[PDB]
Parts: sequence; C-alpha cells; structure tokens
Amino acid sequence: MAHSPPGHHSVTGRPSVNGLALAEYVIYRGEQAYPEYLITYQIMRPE
Amino acid sequence: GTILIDLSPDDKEFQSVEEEMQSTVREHRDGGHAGGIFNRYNILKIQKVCNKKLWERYTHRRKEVSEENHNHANERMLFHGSPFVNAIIHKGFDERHAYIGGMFGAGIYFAENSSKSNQYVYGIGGGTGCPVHKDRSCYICHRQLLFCRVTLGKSFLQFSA
Ligand SMILES: CN(CCO)c1ccc([C@H]2NC(=O)c3ccccc3N2)cc1
Ligand SMILES: [Zn+2]
Repeated sequence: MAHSPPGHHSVTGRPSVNGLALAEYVIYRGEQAYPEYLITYQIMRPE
Repeated sequence: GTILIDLSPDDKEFQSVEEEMQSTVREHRDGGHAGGIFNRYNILKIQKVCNKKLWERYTHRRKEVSEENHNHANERMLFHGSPFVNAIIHKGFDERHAYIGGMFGAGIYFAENSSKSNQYVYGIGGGTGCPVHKDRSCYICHRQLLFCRVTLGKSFLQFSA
C-alpha cells in the first residue's frame, strides 16, 4: 500500500470530464474505514 | 467477533441506506461492460456489521486524524465493492483490500456512486462476471456492497478524467 501525499490523510478523485460522476476517494490505512452496512442486492434489467 | 444484524425494511435506517444506494446510480462510460446495464437495484437485505474490535480500531485512528486536522475527521459514508467483502466484514480493511493499479496509487478505494462500486463486486473491470453464469450483467445472482464509514481527514484534491 502507498502512502497518502505528505500532510494529507486521503486522496479525492474529482471528476473533470464527466459532469454527472460523483467523487471517488482513496485511503492508505485500513484503519480509516469501518464496514458499517452489508447490502445484498440484484441489479434490475431496465424495462 | 463479527455479528450481522438484519434491518427491517420498515426501519428508517434501512430506508435511508437504500435511498443512498438507489439515488447514486449513474450511467458509466463503459456502457455497462464492467457492472452491468441497470438504472436501479432490487435490495434483498441490509445488515448492520457489528464488531467491537474493528470499531475501536476505526475510532482510534479517527481521533488521531481529527487531532491532526483541527478536530475534524472529515468522515463520509461511501460505497465499497470487492470480491473480498466477506473477508472485510470479519477482519477489517487492510493492504490485501487495496487496488494496486488504481488511478491514485495503491490504496483502498471508495465511491459516492453506488454503481461505481458495483463495477468491482466481481473484480477489477467486473472480472469475468458472476461465478455461476460468467455474466458481468447478471440479473439473477446476488451481489453485495459495503456502505462504509470513512475518515478522509485532510484530503489531497486530484482533478482527473
Ligand atoms: C482488492 N482489489 C483488487 C485490487 O488489487 C480491489 C478491491 C476493490 C476495488 C474497488 N472498489 C470500489 O468500490 C471502488 C470505488 C471507486 C473506485 C475504485 C474502486 N475500486 C478495486 C480493487
Ligand atoms: Zn449469475
């Protein structure tokens, strides 16, 4: 696993092309996330 | 140490988690190649993940980050899709759960869009799809995502395509 940029605790990937995309994020320490909810699902075929 | 508690569909907590899942679906530039073609999900179950040791590990680190960032953890609720979901809920996140080849280096990746995390349920790029039918757009097989509490602290802003 890499390190965060010096003086930072994560990276934010801001979309700069696709105006509808939301952000993505990276952490470099597993301790910085807790898996709160487990969601079981299917994708639905469009009508 | 992990127990899973089923949420009732009548529970406000079930409903707010489902709404975040459904409302953050988008179209993907791959036309559905990795994650499948869909506009919404059929939610089958939502379970609370309870592990006191993993929670204390999280809050210990959160306090360290907060103290380095004017008492601000910058905590978000974000999606994570992975073939190792069932390992993560028992053992926690660690270097085995990192995306070595990601755009922002080898780290653990999370998404605001549930449909982005859905692209990784069967591996990078959807791998070979569901184990049963080898279909990245399988409408039959049950998938799992995590909705995770994530400490960002001071976050480096990368503008990117
Ligand atoms: C454990 N691995 C295999 C990487 O070597 C893995 C796991 C999850 C992800 C994945 N999981 C995500 O939910 C995600 C969200 C936004 C952007 C990228 C994401 N990547 C990628 C790789
Ligand atoms: Zn299938």
